[PDB]
Amino acid sequence: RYLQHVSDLHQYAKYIMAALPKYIQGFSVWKDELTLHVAPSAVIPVTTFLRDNTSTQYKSIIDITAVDYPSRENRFEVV
Amino acid sequence: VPAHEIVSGAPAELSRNRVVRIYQQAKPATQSGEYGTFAWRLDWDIVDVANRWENDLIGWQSSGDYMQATQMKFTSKESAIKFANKQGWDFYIQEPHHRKFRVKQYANNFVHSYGKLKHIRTK
Amino acid sequence: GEHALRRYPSGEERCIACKLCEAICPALAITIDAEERIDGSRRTTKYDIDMTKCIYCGYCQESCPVDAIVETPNVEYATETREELLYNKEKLLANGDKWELELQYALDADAPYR
Amino acid sequence: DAYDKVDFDVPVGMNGDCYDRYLIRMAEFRQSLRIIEQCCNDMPAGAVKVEDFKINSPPRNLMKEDMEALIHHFLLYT
Amino acid sequence: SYPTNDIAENPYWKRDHRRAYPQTAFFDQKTVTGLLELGSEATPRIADGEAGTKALANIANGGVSFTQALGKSSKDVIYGEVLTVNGLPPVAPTLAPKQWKIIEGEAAIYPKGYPCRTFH
Amino acid sequence: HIVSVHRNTENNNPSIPFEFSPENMKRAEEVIAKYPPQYKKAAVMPLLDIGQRQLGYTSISVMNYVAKLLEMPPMRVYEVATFYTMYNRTPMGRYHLQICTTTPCQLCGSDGIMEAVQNTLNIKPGETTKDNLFTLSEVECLGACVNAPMMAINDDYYEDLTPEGTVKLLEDCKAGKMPTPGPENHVRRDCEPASGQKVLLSKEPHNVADFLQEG
Amino acid sequence: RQYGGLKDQDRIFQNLYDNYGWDLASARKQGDWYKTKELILKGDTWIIDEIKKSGLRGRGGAGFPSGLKWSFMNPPGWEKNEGPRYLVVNADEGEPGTCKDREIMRKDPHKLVEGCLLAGRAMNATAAYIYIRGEFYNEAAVLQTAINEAYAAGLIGKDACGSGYDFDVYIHRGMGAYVCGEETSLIESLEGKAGKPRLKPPFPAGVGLFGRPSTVTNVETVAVAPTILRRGGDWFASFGRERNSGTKLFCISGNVNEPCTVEEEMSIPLRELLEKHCGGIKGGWDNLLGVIPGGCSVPILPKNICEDVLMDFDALKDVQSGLGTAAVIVINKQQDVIRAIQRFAAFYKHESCGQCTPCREGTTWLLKAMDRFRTGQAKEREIDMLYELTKDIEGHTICALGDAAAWPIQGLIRNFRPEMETRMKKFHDEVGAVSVGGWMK
Amino acid sequence: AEIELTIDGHKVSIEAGSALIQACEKAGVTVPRYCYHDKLAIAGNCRMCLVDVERAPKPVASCAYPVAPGMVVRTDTERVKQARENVMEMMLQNHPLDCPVCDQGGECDLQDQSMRYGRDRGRFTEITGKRSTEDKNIGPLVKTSMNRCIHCTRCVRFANDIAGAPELGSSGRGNDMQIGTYLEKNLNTELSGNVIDLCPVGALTNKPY
Ligand SMILES: Cc1cc2nc3c(=O)[nH]c(=O)nc-3n(C[C@H](O)[C@H](O)[C@H](O)COP(=O)(O)O)c2cc1C
Ligand code: SF4
Ligand code: SF4
Ligand code: SF4
Ligand code: SF4
Ligand code: SF4
Ligand code: FES
Ligand code: FES
Repeated sequence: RYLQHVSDLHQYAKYIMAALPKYIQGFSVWKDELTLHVAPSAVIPVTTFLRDNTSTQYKSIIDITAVDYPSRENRFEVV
Repeated sequence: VPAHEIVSGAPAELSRNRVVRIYQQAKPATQSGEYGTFAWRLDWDIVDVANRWENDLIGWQSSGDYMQATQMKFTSKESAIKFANKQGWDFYIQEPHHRKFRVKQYANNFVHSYGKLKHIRTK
Repeated sequence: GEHALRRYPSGEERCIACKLCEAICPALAITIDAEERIDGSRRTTKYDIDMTKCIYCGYCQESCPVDAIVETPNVEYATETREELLYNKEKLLANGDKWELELQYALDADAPYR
Repeated sequence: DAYDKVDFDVPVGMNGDCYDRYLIRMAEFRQSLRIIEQCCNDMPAGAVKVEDFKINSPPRNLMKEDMEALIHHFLLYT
Repeated sequence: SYPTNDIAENPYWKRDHRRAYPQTAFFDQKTVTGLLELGSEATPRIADGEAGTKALANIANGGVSFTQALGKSSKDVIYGEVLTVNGLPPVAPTLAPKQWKIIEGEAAIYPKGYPCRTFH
Repeated sequence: HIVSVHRNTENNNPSIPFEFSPENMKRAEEVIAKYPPQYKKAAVMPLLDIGQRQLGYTSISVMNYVAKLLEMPPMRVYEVATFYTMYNRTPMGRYHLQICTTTPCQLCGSDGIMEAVQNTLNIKPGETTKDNLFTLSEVECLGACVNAPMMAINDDYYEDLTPEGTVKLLEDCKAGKMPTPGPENHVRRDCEPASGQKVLLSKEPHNVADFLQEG
Repeated sequence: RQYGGLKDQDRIFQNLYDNYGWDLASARKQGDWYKTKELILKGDTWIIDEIKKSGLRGRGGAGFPSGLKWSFMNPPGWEKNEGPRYLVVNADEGEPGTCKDREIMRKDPHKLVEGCLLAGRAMNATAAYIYIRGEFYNEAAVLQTAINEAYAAGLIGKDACGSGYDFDVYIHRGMGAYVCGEETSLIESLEGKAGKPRLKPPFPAGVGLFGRPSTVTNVETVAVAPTILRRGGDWFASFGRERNSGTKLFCISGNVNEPCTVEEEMSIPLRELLEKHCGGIKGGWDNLLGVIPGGCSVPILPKNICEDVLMDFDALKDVQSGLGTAAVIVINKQQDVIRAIQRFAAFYKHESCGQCTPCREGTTWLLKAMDRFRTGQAKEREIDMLYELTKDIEGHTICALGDAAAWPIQGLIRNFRPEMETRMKKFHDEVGAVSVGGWMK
Repeated sequence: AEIELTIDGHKVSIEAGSALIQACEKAGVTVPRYCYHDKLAIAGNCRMCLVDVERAPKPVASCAYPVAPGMVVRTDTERVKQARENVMEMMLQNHPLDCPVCDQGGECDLQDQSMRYGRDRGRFTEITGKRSTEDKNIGPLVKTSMNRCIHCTRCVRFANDIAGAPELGSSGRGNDMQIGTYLEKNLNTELSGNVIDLCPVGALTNKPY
């Protein structure tokens, strides 16, 4: 099950990148967790697509935060 | 270089009094591992009067310096130096000292000495 | 409840200056000064718990290999100054003196589950 | 955490008011009493900590007698 | 229990799970073009093992684009590995799917008249 | 067992002197000449042997003095005569009992041999006799495995022993002037079967000169 | 092709029994030093190509083809080293079971001296040192007189046999260390250090003794060398199997009726050997519990296997065992195997040099385990724990002494598990039950 | 003058004739060790850096196996992980329970390395127990507790090779091997408090404090 399911999550996210190539830079999965790697001027359209599509309707912000790595030129990453 | 010492909320004295130091941590001479010798440590040189002093009741090591236990880890020297002069600090980059490559053979442990032996291995 | 430094039978301090209870404490209450005598054995010149900042996790009991510090089940020790609340070595050896038989009983009854 | 292996209903109200949040709480008392009874009856025998000792502590029985468990104890705590 | 601390046959590395940890499958903009054009280790589209690496390396250098990779993609590619086999977008996937009962009769925890239902 | 740390009480000092006997000094020069003129340190093994011949044991004085002779630091002699069984660094008596206890001696009764010996004396297998005459030592395989129970006085292996016949040889050595010829109690010459010679039953050799390869 | 029972005209050693005399002149009558000039005046290539045809394996215990071994001596640029190079005779044989270092060299030393010369010619070897076990003082008094006879006859020395070739033989006596029987511990002992082994990829043929190229041969594989050069090589190859060729002296000791040292063919049946020259086992063929081919460093063959087994390298390697030195130690049915292997473990604890941590720590560990298992102070699990500790020691050592310490334990666990179980059930009846590590309850 | 080979799938180029542990250090592959040091001679005592090498029957010691071309080196073979657990387990059987009182608490090489490769459990529970090997005086600068020694020869390799004080040594065979002078004599060299940061365990440490 779980091997099949993580292989399914990979394919879903490949679809999400192919549907919006202008905004999504990357995606990474690590153990049934999906991270979408997005530019800062690219926040609002991707979040409308995540709220609004019927395949992709997330509807509910849980928690957001930043994390600093001072060793990068763009310091904070907002998740 | 944008001067970010006025936006980070740090006081002025932390930018115009104290010197800071870039260094890579050296390999420990005690144990033979090398894991902590890849990241670049940003650490503050101590101040004269406010480092540490003994308490009178028990003997607690009370301090007045507040950056005494802060360190940072960076990936590269360039990221560390861009962060150091972006916050407006006075650094000192300490360059690392590696080991020299020298070819070793186990067959070095015995060769035919033609003159004086001048040495006796033990193994 | 309040701390105590135990002793051996035939009278011996049992804290071997091994420094584990200081390294584990999630609030940094322990402060130990360690010195070695001519005999080769190890003890503590200065043992110290700040009880304004001890938080009662019992990790210090769990870490000491020789079972030298424990948690006596006393709670009725409320004081009137903070300088009374800084426990040095002498106060905790006195607490290990007074609470001993109930302490040993509790550790012996606890000892299968540890 | 073996909430999978234990039978459990969930209460969900109709109106969004404050009475229904009260009413769902009143139901969750009963659901949790049900879980406590099933956990008492379906309790097995086993180890309670994880099997290895590079992430949690050795028992103080054999922390002493073994050399390696002494080593592991000291490194998990320092 | 005893099978964890037997004295005969316990190498630590067989019961070892901290080191056999998965890695984050990070995917660039460019390695997805590689997935669309080179193919896959399941379905490769590459012969000529010497000229394979040469066809790989321009994509690895930034030869073709991703919108170009989508325009050059066949309908079999798009309905096999981008979309589902029926031409549908994939559903946001869930690990253990949860199908709901509604308990209604005397086994309910509130009778009719109270607004709380007791789903399962 | 091996015990390696040296105690410095009495009769084992760097201060007590030692010199070669002139016959021993001539033999020492002869043995140093066997090796290349560089590696004269290689003559550390059979020369503390010479020290074991002149003095009854290998003192610290003989090892210091052979270290002085061969241009060596003394620890390089110290390691060599510590690593070896046969340099007995403790004083013994005159006759060194070397009774073999390895399984080919054991499957044919070296237990009874050792029991007869240490019932005749009263000492332990690391103990010497208070008369300073005999010194027990249980020892491993001396190479006489077919002569299935055996032992060794200082250089001469004595073999094929019976526990009744052994205590005879023990009092023979105790009385002074009675050694055996070197072999056992005359049951065979060196290694033949005990019934007799099954094979090589020819009075004369056959030469290899008629049996040649020709090229 | 019934292997065994060769003729009196076949035996390479004739002086095994004190009949023909070990004298120089008596060795002339035996056939020694007969055509030495012609063999030395012929090149090394012909001697090495002759010893390759016979299939002379190594008689030290390793079992290596000696022609290949002597061909590592000459890389095609062997000349430009331009110093002294030589050969080492491993006349140390202190192995439990064997008696053959004494039986070459208190019986016929002149075959050894000419074997040294006739092999060092093939090795382009300027000298030779012979390493005698220092227990043998009597033998060291014999061999030096034989070498002085060969010096006085002018056969060896500055001008060996009028061939323009110099060759020096010296005697080195090793004061009692069985780890020095290993070839590189032998090298370090002849160098004058403590006799510990060194590691493999500085091969002794490449850089060996005194930093000069030198290899190490057993006293037998060099004492057979002059006769096999005088006889035909294809005559030597007519015995044993195809790969296992020729003869070998056999020391049969232990609890036989008549312990003896014979010399016979390889690839022979064990039972025929024991009937022909021991007179049978003391109590009949019913009275075997096990047999050990070779020294102590070989696993035990049990009763049903040792009926139809051949005495070469192949038919013992196939039953997971070694030919060793072909010492044959049988074990009484009325006597303990656990005693016979506890003694081997204590032997290896006394005789380990102590260099690498698994061998030095391990035979101490195995001796504690066997002293526990002999009284029976164990649980049923701990003997396969001991098997795991054998695999812990086995493949991870400098020399093969840790390899040698692995093997008898493996023979015990594979062949005598119910005997150990029986002793442990006896201990469980006599006194109380026992925890792990021998602790009681 | 250089040699290309493969370690752990990485390819690496090192000067000819070097040791394999230097190629593993160059490629970034972490290989455990106890008796190897960058400034000392090579010995194969400690038996830790055993490594899987194609065209080799046994795992070879990577500190003294010289570099040859076309070399395929694997370090994550299950035989290698078994080998490291085995050797560590052998090391830890009469090493004494001294970590509460040892000097090298958080700096012990043997202790950090019994986590990354060591076995979880220890079977040494024999009655007759540990070896003792009671210690000996050296000088007023080097505290000596030889029970904790693991016989890595590194102290005596140093005092022979570079310090030039050949007094140290290894006297014994098998279990009764000791390290050090056994005259009870004083280790003098002008750089002598240097053997204590060299010993990987806490056998030779600071005496003055
Ligand atoms: C611990 C150990 C002890 C050995 N003892 C002997 C011995 O006593 N006599 C011998 O001939 N070979 C002995 N060997 C085998 C030697 O290494 C042998 O000389 C070499 O491997 C092969 O020499 P060869 O070609 O003459 O057979 C021993 C090997 C080891 C590992
Ligand atoms: S109980 Fe907790 S906070 Fe208190 S001394 Fe112990 S570890 Fe520290
Ligand atoms: S109480 Fe325990 S941890 Fe603290 S110093 Fe004493 S022995 Fe160490
Ligand atoms: S196998 Fe044992 S005796 Fe041999 S070198 Fe290794 S540690 Fe020493
Ligand atoms: S040196 Fe040994 S005893 Fe001391 S702390 Fe380290 S592992 Fe423990
Ligand atoms: S004294 Fe220290 S450095 Fe020397 S071998 Fe022993 S443990 Fe290693
Ligand atoms: S077995 Fe006892 S001497 Fe050979
Ligand atoms: S470090 Fe390579 S084995 Fe000792």
